[PDB]
Amino acid sequence: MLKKKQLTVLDLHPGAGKTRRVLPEIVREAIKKRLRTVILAPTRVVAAEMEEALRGLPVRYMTTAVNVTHSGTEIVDLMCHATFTSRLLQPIRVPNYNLNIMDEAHFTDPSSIAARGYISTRVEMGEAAAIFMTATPPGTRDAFPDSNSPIMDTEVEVPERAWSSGFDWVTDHSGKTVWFVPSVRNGNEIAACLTKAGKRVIQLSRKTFETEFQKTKNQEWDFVITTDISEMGANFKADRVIDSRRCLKPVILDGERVILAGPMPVTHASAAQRRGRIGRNPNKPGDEYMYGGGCAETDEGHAHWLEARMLLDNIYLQDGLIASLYRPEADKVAAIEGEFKLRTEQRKTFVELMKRGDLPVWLAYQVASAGITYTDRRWCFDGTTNNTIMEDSVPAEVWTKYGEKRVLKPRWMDARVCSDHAALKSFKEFAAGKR
Ligand SMILES: COc1ccc(C)cc1NC(=O)CN
Ligand SMILES: COc1ccc(C)cc1NC(=O)CN
Repeated sequence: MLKKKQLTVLDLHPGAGKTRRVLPEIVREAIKKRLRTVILAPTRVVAAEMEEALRGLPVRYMTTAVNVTHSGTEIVDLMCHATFTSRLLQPIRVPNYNLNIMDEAHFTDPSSIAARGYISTRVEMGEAAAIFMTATPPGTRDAFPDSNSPIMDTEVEVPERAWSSGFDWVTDHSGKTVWFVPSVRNGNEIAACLTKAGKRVIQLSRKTFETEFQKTKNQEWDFVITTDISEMGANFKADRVIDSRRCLKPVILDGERVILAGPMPVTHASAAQRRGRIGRNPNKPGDEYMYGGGCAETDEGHAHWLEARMLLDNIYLQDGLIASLYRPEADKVAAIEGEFKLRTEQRKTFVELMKRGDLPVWLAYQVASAGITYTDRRWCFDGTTNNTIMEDSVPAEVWTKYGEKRVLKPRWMDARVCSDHAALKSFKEFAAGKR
């Protein structure tokens, strides 16, 4: 695996021990061979689980998620996928790692796709080796892979709204259920319905995942209601998954705005990872997977692959060369390579809008490429009437940094800035000049 110009897909089935058994063996061999190695975790939660898997091995944990005192001598780094891509974009020296290991390498967030494109390009150049660890590589067509224990798979109508009758199987269950919903707002409705029926519910989404995931260990629960973020190595002591088989797809319309289309079917990879939360214990056969729809390749034309091109166009590789997406996921976007390359100062603005600004990549790019500086929020108010953001059926309003009350009406409308109460609160703070 560890030889230059090799990219290995470690595609053992979910729960086969890729992280707890195989990874430490790879790391030991890498240190022996004096390979400068990076290990990429999808989330802080997985970063902390990896520290447990790798304990006593000399690894530099480049995250506050791990409380360890480093020796200073480590040649293995561990960081999150997004941290890798972030450091590549910034004017910070990132070592040219001899061995690049990506755990949960199916993750479809723009920074993960970009990281795979950069890494696979270095491997193609003959510069490096890589290992992509996932049960579900890009373009997998298998929603029902092998498991540690037999799974009961049932196609059934799954509620996506509060219900009064017709779904007794949902609440009659005495075990623990992980329920994949397509959005935070949809999870809120299902969660309230379950709570009203006497169930103990924990809700997980990207912004809340580290804090709320700990509740799955510290409190008794009946249901976890989660978005797709629990596809990325989240482990539960559960005996049932309920899968809507639905997701939201961010779509760029007429190069001009981003909508959250759907809900629509998940990919086969997503479905397999959702199901893969259960069947993990060879001593507990007959975990249940209840699924409410079919799969489709909804990653085609999904904004995250164009956003990944925006990131890669702005990462130095060698002279004017630009890293390609990882070949198996490269046709998910129609882009001209280099079309999003920004000059140094617009690039710094683009980076700051994504990090400090917490804006979606697409929206950060529209603002930075327009020659707007990071602190200039006039664009949050001067859009068309149809760009008016609504909050409880009234136009959303903020006090501008000038002290003027204005309707939020961004020049570029990205539905991700107002997809739920938390998102809109963050965007209101941004529009007001508060970060
Ligand atoms: C929302 O945060 C980001 C936005 C954009 C990029 C490329 C990375 C990050 N996150 C990190 O760098 C976390 N350490
Ligand atoms: C020669 O190109 C390839 C052939 C096959 C595979 C798996 C990857 C690449 N290259 C890339 O994916 C560059 N990002």
